[PDB]
Amino acid sequence: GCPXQPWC
Repeated sequence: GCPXQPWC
């Protein structure tokens, strides 16, 4: 899911 991802 987002946020939580390095390029989100």
